[PDB]
Amino acid sequence: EVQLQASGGGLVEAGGSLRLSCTTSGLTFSSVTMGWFRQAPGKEREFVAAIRWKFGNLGYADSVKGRFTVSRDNAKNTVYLQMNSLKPEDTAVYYCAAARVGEIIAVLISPSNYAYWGQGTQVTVSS
Amino acid sequence: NLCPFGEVFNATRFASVYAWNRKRISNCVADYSFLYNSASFSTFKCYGVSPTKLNDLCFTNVYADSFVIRGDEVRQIAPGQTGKIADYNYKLPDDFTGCVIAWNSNNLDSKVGGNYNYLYRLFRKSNLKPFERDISTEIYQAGSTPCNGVEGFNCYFPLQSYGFQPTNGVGYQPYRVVVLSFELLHAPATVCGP
Ligand SMILES: *[C@@H]1O[C@H](CO)[C@@H](O[C@@H]2O[C@H](CO)[C@@H](O)[C@H](O)[C@H]2NC(C)=O)[C@H](O)[C@H]1NC(C)=O
Ligand SMILES: [Cl-]
Ligand SMILES: [Cl-]
Ligand SMILES: [Cl-]
Repeated sequence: EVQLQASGGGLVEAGGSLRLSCTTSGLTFSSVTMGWFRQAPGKEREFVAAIRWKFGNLGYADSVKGRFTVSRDNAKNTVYLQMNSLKPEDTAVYYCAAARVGEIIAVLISPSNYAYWGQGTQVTVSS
Repeated sequence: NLCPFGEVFNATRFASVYAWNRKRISNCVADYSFLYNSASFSTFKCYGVSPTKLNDLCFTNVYADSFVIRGDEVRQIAPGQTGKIADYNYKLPDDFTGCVIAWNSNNLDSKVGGNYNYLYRLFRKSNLKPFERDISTEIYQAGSTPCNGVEGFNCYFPLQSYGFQPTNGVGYQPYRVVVLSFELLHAPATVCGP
């Protein structure tokens, strides 16, 4: 009965920007580390960003550092990913993910540290 | 008059192993019979003393350390051991004089869906010294590039939740540990048996 619902995404040109959002239901959102992963066609799922619930640290893949910004609004049970200066190599299906209530996960980039996964959102950046 | 072992062994809440708790015990009578008249303890061993003679002994002070780890790790609570717990969380000296006590606490520390409140330190730059306590939360720099307050590849948070599910294998179930340290000083003994 835990559900992750994403909004945002779509088609942009190189240099454009997007904002993804992800809202949870059935979880105590304020005690859950949230993350964003992505998978390109034919390639493997890779880490994008993450934000902790207790120790406040942020996490980013090196390729998106400086261009992407992860944030959260606990009152709205929502996590956000602002994607600026988009490159064609950012084209992928983006997945919102959540760790478990109260869980302190050490390695943010490991997909196995997240138990709940959204359905995915297409992000295309052409030319 | 009688030493407050109940506050230690029968405490409703136990500390995480990285932030292990210490209680000083002094000026009281120690009756260790509760360790014998109990088929509930899974580990009860002593170093430097005979475990069946504890009621015949006197010490200046006694220090009780308590924390929770998983069963597979109880073996690391011994002098000269190695592993995540012995190296990064709680280390005994080679000349340790005292006793190590442990018991399964799956009924108290596991929860349907999982209890993740118990933590352990997963990364550290060097091993702890004996009886050293490290509760820092600095980002661990595994590689050569600085992290600049941001996590990612080769930039990890140092602590990690245990995952205590009731259906875990007994090796993955939570165990409560008590380590008694016996101290001798050029002073009268204040912790004797009956
Ligand atoms: C922790 O609590 C248990 C139970 O309350 C204590 O065990 C009891 O000890 C008395 C001795 O006076 C016995 O008469 C009871 O039969 C014991 N109960 C059980 C269920 O075994 C135990 O002694 C306490 N531990 C400490 C260190 O005080
Ligand atoms: Cl956290
Ligand atoms: Cl998603
Ligand atoms: Cl675990």
